[PDB]
Amino acid sequence: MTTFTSIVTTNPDFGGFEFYVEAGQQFDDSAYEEAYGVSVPSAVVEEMNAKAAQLKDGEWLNVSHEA
Repeated sequence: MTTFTSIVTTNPDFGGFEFYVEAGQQFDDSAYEEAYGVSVPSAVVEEMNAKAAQLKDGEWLNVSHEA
C-alpha cells in the first residue's frame, strides 16, 4: 500500500514531470502504473476524479504517490 497525496493548484509545466487532472477529465490510473511503475487502486483514483468534477476552469489537481 502506497500513500497518495494531492493539492489544489493550477500550474502544470512541461519542463518537469507532473500529472494533473483537468476539470471534467478522468484520471488515468493505468498511465500512473506505467508512469510511476506502481499499482494505483481505483479507490484513490475516484477521489481524484471527484475533485476534478468540482474543479473550475483555470484550475488543476495534483496527483502523486509515496512509498
